Order: sequence, then structure tokens, then C-alpha cells
Amino acid sequence: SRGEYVVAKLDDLINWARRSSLWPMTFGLACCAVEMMHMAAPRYDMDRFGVVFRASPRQSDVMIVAGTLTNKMAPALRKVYDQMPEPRYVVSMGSCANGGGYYHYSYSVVRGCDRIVPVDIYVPGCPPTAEALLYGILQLQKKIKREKRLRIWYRR
Amino acid sequence: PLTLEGIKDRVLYVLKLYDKIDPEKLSVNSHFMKDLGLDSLDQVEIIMAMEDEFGFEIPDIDAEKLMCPQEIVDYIADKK
Amino acid sequence: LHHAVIPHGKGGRSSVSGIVATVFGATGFLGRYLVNHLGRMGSQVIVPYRCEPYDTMHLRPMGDLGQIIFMDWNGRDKDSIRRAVEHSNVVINLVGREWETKNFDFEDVFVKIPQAIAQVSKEAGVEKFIHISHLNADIKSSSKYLRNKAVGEKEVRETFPEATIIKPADIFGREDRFLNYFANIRSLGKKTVKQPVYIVDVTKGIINAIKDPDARGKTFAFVGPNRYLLFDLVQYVFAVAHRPRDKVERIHTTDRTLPHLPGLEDLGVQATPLELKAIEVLRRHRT
Amino acid sequence: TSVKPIFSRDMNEAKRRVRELYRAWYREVPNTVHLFQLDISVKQGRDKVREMFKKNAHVTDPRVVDLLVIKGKMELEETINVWKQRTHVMRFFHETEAPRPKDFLSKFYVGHDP
Amino acid sequence: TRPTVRPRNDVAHKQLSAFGEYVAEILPKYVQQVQVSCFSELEICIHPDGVIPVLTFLRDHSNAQFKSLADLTAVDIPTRQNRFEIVYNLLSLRFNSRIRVKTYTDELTPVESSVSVYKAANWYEREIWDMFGVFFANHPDLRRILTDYGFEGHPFRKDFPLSGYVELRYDDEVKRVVAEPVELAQEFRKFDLNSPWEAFPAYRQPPE
Amino acid sequence: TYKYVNLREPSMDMKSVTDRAAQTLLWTELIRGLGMTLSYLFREPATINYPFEKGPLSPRFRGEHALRRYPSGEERCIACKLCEAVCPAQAITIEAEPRADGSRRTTRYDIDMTKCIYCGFCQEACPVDAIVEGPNFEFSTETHEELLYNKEKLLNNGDKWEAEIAANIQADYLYR
Ligand SMILES: NC(=O)C1=CN([C@@H]2O[C@H](COP(=O)(O)OP(=O)(O)OC[C@H]3O[C@@H](n4cnc5c(N)ncnc54)[C@H](OP(=O)(O)O)[C@@H]3O)[C@@H](O)[C@H]2O)C=CC1
Ligand code: SF4
Ligand code: SF4
Ligand code: SF4
Repeated sequence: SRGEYVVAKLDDLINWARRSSLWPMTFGLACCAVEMMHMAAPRYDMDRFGVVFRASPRQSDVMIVAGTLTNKMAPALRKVYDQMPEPRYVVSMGSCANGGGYYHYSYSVVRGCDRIVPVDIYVPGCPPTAEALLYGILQLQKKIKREKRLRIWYRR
Repeated sequence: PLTLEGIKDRVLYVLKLYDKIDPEKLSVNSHFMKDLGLDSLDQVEIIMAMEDEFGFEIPDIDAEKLMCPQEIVDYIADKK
Repeated sequence: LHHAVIPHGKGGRSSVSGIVATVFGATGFLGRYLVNHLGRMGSQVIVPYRCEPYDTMHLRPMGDLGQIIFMDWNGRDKDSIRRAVEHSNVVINLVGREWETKNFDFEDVFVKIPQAIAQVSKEAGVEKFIHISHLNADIKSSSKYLRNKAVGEKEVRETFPEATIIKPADIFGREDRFLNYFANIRSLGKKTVKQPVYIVDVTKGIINAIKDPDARGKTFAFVGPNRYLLFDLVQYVFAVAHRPRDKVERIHTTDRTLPHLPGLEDLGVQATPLELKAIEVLRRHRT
Repeated sequence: TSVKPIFSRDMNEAKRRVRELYRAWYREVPNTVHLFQLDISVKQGRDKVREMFKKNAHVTDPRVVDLLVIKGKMELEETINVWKQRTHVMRFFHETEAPRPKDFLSKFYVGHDP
Repeated sequence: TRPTVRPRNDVAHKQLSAFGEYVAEILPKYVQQVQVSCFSELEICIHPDGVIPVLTFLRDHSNAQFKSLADLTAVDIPTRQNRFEIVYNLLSLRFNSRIRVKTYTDELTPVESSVSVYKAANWYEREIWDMFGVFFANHPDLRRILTDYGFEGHPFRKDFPLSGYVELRYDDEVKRVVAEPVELAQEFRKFDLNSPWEAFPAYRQPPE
Repeated sequence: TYKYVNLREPSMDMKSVTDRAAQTLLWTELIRGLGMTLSYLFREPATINYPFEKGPLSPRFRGEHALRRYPSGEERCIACKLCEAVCPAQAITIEAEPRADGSRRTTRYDIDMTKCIYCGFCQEACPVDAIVEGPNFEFSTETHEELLYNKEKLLNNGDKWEAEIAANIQADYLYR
């Protein structure tokens, strides 16, 4: 079954190519943005994982929603989400963002970013420690390792 | 080509062109507000509709003082 | 019946509503809108997928916290399907690719898929099973599509007889097929009279029929409000859009009404016309 | 009892300012429904505008009428700019149900809403 | 009494007492209270008509300079007919002292829009208009800033509850974000912490 | 006391003005900045290899929200509701019942991981040190359902380790 063999090998190559660099965009509303800039710090690297912090939305591989989502924020957040290529992944960082959090019982606040965009990787904390966020990005990469898109396309 | 009767005829067919008026039933003493069952909301609709039709801005107090088709025609005959 | 299936309070966002719906499909168009309106109703939706979890990921956050649930199914085994329909209030069957594949024809998806799921459903004890079908799918010619759908219609009618066999007309919406082909043109001109029905009235009718009991057993058919020529509709599409073989035969084939079966009026939903929603959806032209 | 009103003397100036504000809303609607690339006919939007005006016609106190005029002027400014987005303008409308009628028996099925 | 309890200066108390007595004597038209707390920060409690005259006096006169403007809020106190309390806060660049000009007001009658003499009061007054509804006649621009546009209710009142009445969610039905009546996921529990037994005997109000 | 800046003048002497002209037309202190940055180039950079080397911490980190139990004994919690009385986002949810024995215990002890700001107030408020902020911080959870702990999840998470928790407490039961 060398057709299946070529499908599996080419799927491994393209998915490793996807998960290799993964340059994000840092949306970053509140102090979770400061902790993201602290995993941009010289101690906890991002060069090593091909991860280039970049404000460009047009080329965003993954998107790290961090800070505190509000009602005034949410349509502009999803407009940022729309002008984005369809292979895309979402890391919800922060207790505020992954379920409302400390401002859960309030007005003007969407109860977590689940109610706007889908979420692949939740990483909790206040702030989620830069070490823990980097672990969450590693488990994001392992989710990219298990995606089987070309397997489903071949045996579709 | 700008007389009183041409302005009254064009006011007549735009009163025909308005939808909720049933029927037109034009008169020099019509008073479409209460004798025809209309609202002051519809009064200001018709006033700024004539403004949209054929000219000048027709401000608020003169929009209030009309309440009547021929009085609109005579106010335009005063203003135009 | 047990508690936490009874309705609770108002509607929306994990207000415990009535039905627990096992949906087959839902990664496509109409199933996605149907999961959307059940999430507005606040109903738990058990959906199995077969594809990558990225598709069910971008249709994931429709529900509230943990309402809808995702699992796996396949078109071969009764064990995975039966495990998906172990505990279900209602179940809907929506499936079908509009071109034959390597491993599936128009036959045996429309034939073999309702057989096994209806088998494990009738051995399972589900209620209000709603099976979709294309309109005017006959024993007659011109489509393996339509004749395999007619065979599936006879199957779902014969075994498990109190299924709501439902059929809309060819629906248009944000991700229509035939209006997209009207956009993806070049040409040719024929004649066919045709009524288009918008998608949200269809899925509102489906959710109302699935939440309203005593309306069971009867097959339903949805009606477009205009019912005029196809080529005039193509001229309308080019006019509103500012620019001057299986799918084209299956739109030129047959479009009629049937006086036998009841439609919109026994449900109480307002019909949205072609013109309003068509002006709403015909974006993406030149400026 | 000394009370200093905003603008009013009787309800004549109230009627005058509210009819001028409605004229401003009439010439406000088509520019905005063309600018925001909206999806609603002009007749429906104008009828919902005049329905929102006809909701609060039961107020005779002139200070309250003055404060309503000032609020409507504020939102007419904030919609004649591009400061408010598509979301707030659709939020004025109700196209997402919200289906709840005022029948007794309908509220008796989905209960505990007297 | 001396360790770990903050000592005070009676000298500053006497200075602020004499100064407040002086201001109360020389603007008799609007002075109702001149109260001095234990730690010497002055409070002047004012009828809602002398806003512009008292602030034009207190900006100048070379005995009370007080150029620095701070907070404005109108502390929502029910069990009154004049509910809201407009609190001007003034700091002297020349004298290093803090005076709190508390003028009282009701729900619907405006105080006289202090932005004419205080250029810092513009967004302060816009904030108070947005959160409360205290109207400000003779003001350049009143808008809603620090709230959503389509939201209304004047939420920092006590009549507005903790959660909002509206709650957004995206839906794919009309392909956009809509507001719904609030469906909380949990209660926001309410702890009856107002314990009895009179922790301060000096602040006892006379009962009936 | 004050020590202010920017009180000088450009010196009118010929040497100082031709030095400022030399910096203007010769690009000197720019190259001095290049020299300083190359001096940081020739250092060894201070990075940590993340999956193998984990960054240092304190014995009093606030992580996992684990539970403890008695020496060969039962559950350390009494359900005395102090942690839910102090929980500043009210993420604790305690419903208590006694069992057939007679000692007072629980039914439902839920931590919302969304609302948990990780203060430490429930650690300081616990009279018997039942709930302890844990040592490890790796949650990284793909689903929002899985971020709502039950009491049995907390007992499994307190029985996956105590020796870390016991070592940290036995080192630092004297400060707090
Ligand atoms: N105008 C119209 O389009 C009308 C359509 N209908 C019917 O409505 C249904 C839904 O239509 P539509 O959304 O446009 O089409 P889709 O192809 O998108 O819907 C079918 C769904 O079932 C899945 N599926 C199909 N075949 C297989 C297979 N062999 N194995 C596994 N999964 C399969 C699809 O992809 P995946 O596997 O990735 O989930 C999808 O989720 C169809 O059955 C169609 O005949 C009826 C009337 C009008
Ligand atoms: S979770 Fe904590 S650190 Fe992050 S935005 Fe909220 S308050 Fe800031
Ligand atoms: S404070 Fe400690 S013992 Fe008391 S209820 Fe909370 S965890 Fe249990
Ligand atoms: S650390 Fe978490 S569980 Fe403990 S009191 Fe704070 S919010 Fe509540």
C-alpha cells in the first residue's frame, strides 16, 4: 500500500512544517500581555521554537487571546479573527479569558472567549506563568502532530 | 413655468405618491391631520417629504404651523 | 421520562430545554445551522464526526459550556453508531456527497447508511427520528442521486414507519451550492420553473417540528414563495451581483409541488422571500 | 417648590425639538444603512425608528422630554459618526429571538413567568 | 496609645478650622456645612446654585489658590430626596492642602457644569453623565464614554444590579453578535456580613 | 533635596565645538553603540532549555490546588466553608453532609479553575491545611469541560503526590 505510505509520509512532512515555526500574533489586552512579553524575555525563549512575535494579523498562524474580553472589545476581536487565513489555531490564555474568571459576575464582560471564537488550548493562571504558557504551546504543537487531515482526504 | 397651479399639481401627485393616505381627497380646506386621521408624526413626514421633493429646507416652527395641504402650497408660494 | 430532560425556565445558553439530539452529519451546511438553532434553544447535541477535529472545532463554540459533545462514527460498523445512539431523545439523519467518491457511490450511502442506523435506532428505542430527503426524488430517470434517495425514502418509510421524512426544496443561503455555481460561471441557457426556499425558514421548521409533538408520521415538503423561471432567476442574480454536469442536470430536472403532503402552513413560521435574503447574501462582487 | 427645567417652558418647545429631532433621524437613516453595508430595507428601519418614538409618547413632564431629546441627540451624533459599529446598530434591531409572547397559556407551559 | 497608632497634629486642625470659618463667613450665600475630620482635610458642603461663583472664588483670591482639580463623583445615597452628591476635589499648588467641595443634587435638576472654569472637568462631567445621568446644562459635548453605545441604564446607580440586563453572544443564525437577557452560570452569592453589636459607640445615631 | 538635569551649554571653546562637529560628520557614538552591542554579542546568552531544564522557583509557589489527608487516615477537610467564605471569585462550592459514621463531612467540593485568581487566601484560611496550593503548573487543557475540578479529582490529585506538598510545608510551616 505505497499510496497510503506516501500519504502518511507526506502528511507527516506537511504537519511538521506547520508545527515547526508557528509565528503568532499577540492580541494581549491586560497584564497577561505583560506575561506574554515575559515569555518573550531573554530567559524563556521563543526563537528556539521558530516562534516569532509579530503584530501582523494577515499572516497569523496561531492567536493568543489574553487579557480580559469585554462587550466593547468583542466585535473588534472577531473582526481581527476574520481577516486571518483559515488554517488557524487559538490559545486562550488567562483566567479572565478562558471562562470569565475574576470578572465573571459582572456587566460589560463576555464570560470567557469561548462565546466569540473557538478555543484549541486553554491555559489557566493569573497570570499563567511564562513557563506554563510555553508548556501550553508545546501541547498545542502535539495537537498539531495529531491532525490526520491528509489521511482523511485520501480515504475520503 | 413656476406658477401656483403647477406647484399645486406636483404637490397633488406627491400626495398621491404617499402611501398611508387613503384616499388622497384633496381640498383647499382638507386638514388631513384630524379630518383624515393622521399623526403629527405623519405631519412631519409629509413636511420633510415636500422638502425632499422640490427645494428649501422648511425649518421646525414653519413645519409646525402648516397642518393643512393648501396652507403648505401657500407657504411654498410665499417662500419659493 | 427522567428529570433533566424536562424543560427548565427560559431559553438559551444552558437553560435546560427538552430534546437531546443525536445528529448525523452537522459538519455540512444545514446540520450546522440546525445545531446553531438548537444552541439558541439550549439543547444538548451529541454529534459524531469522521473527519479532522478542526472542522468540528470551528463549529465547536456554538453551544454553551460543555453542552454539545463530539464523538466518532463510521459508515461500516454498528458498534460505533450504536454507541453514539445509546442514550438519545431524538435523532436526525442528514448525509450525502453530491459526487461519487472512490469508496462511496450515490448508492449505499443513501441506501446502506439509513439501514444500519435505523436498525440500531429501532433496537435502541429512539423517538422523533427526522430523515431528510431531496425534493422529488423518484424511481424515474436522470439521477443515481435521486433514485438512491427514493430507495432510501422507501426504506425509512418501511422500517421505523413513524419517522418524519422531511424534504425542503433546493435551499439557498450563505453557503449555497447552486447560487455559488451561478457565481462560478463560465455559458448556457435553458428553461425550468423553480421555487427557491431560504435556509433559515427550513431549519426553523425542522426545530419547531422536532420540539412540537403530535406532528409525527407525516412527510413534509417546503415551498419556495416565488416559483418562477430559472433563467429569469439567473438574470436576477447577475443583475444584483453587478457583473454581466450532475449539478446542472439536477437543477434542470424537476421542480414541482405535491398536493399530497403538508408544508409550511401546518407549522406556523413566516416565509422569507428570495429577494430580501438574496440582496443580503449577494456580497463579494466588484466593490 | 423651585425646580429649574432644562429647555422647556411648555410642551410647545418640546414638540418643536422632538419633531426636529425626528427630521434629523429621518435624514440620518439612509446614509447609515448605506454606510454600514447593512441588510435591512429602509421601510422597516424607519418604521422601527418611529415605533421607538411612539413607545414613550406617554410622558407629559417636560424635563423628562428634554432629557429624552438630549439622549436621542447623543445617539444621533454617535451614529452619524462612524464611532458605533455594525454590532450596536444591529443591537437596536431584534432579529435574533427573543420569541416570548404575552399569552397566558404560553407562559403557563414554559412556567414560572407570571 | 502612642506605638502603632498614628499620631496627629492639632496645629493643622486649628489652621483648617480657622480657614473654613473664614470661607464660611465671606461666602454666606451658599455655605451650609464646613466640617473638619480628625486628620485635617477640609469639607465644604454647598447648595447647587453657587457652583460657578464658589469655584471662581476658590480658583483665585491669593488666600486659597487651589488650581489642581480632582474627582467629581456623586455618591449615590438613597433615603434622600436629593440623591446624588457631586464631589469636587481641590488641591492647592501653593499651600499643600485638600478641600472637598461636596455640593448636593437631585436626579433631574442640573448643577451648572463646572467645565467653564475647569478644563479638567470635561471628561469628568462626561463620565458622570454616562454613569449616572446628572445632566449638565451649558456644556459643549455630552456623550457616552466608559460605556457601550447601545447599552443604557446608567449602571453605577444602585438601581442597576451587579450583572447587566443584556449579555452578548455570537450566533451563526444572523451571522453576528446579539444581546440577550442575562443567563448567569452561577448565583453571585450574597453573604450577610453586617454583624450586630455596635463596633463604634461614638457614631451612634439617635433612634426613634 | 533635588538633583536636576540639562543645565549646561555647548562649550564655545574650539576643541569642544570641533569634537561635536566630528561626532556630527563622522558617526562616532553610533559606532560606540555598535561596540557595546557586539560586547553583548560575545557574551554567552542566558537561556534555559525548556523541556529539560525547568526554571527555578520558591517552596511557596501557588499552583495545582491539591488536597491533603491524615497519616493513614481519612480526608483532611471538615467542610467548614472558610475557603468559600473567603474565595474572592467564589470559585469554591461546598455542599456538606455527614456520613453514617458521625463526623461532619461533605458532599460536593468544587473549584472553578476559570474563576480562580490564585490568591492563597484559601490556603491561609484553612484551619487544618486541607486545601493546599500545589507545586506544579501544567493544566494546558484542550476542553473547557475539563477545567472544573470535582472533589474526587482533587483527592486523586492529592494522592498522586503528598511528598512534594509535605516537603514544602515541612520546610515552611514556620513563616506562615
Ligand atoms: N439544496 C441542497 O443542497 C439540498 C440538500 N439536501 C440534502 O441535505 C443534506 C445536507 O446537504 P449539504 O450540507 O449541502 O451537503 P454535505 O455534503 O455538506 O452534508 C453531508 C454531511 O455528511 C457528511 N458525509 C457525507 N458523505 C459521507 C460519507 N461517505 N462518509 C462520512 N461522512 C459523510 C459530510 O461531510 P463530513 O464527512 O466531512 O462530515 C457532511 O457533514 C444532503 O443529504 C442533501 O442531499 C436536501 C434538499 C436541498
Ligand atoms: S488572568 Fe490575571 S494576569 Fe491575566 S488579564 Fe486577568 S487579571 Fe491580568
Ligand atoms: S477551609 Fe479547609 S477544612 Fe474548611 S471547608 Fe475549606 S478546605 Fe475544608
Ligand atoms: S486561590 Fe482560588 S480557590 Fe483559593 S480563595 Fe483564591 S480564587 Fe478561591
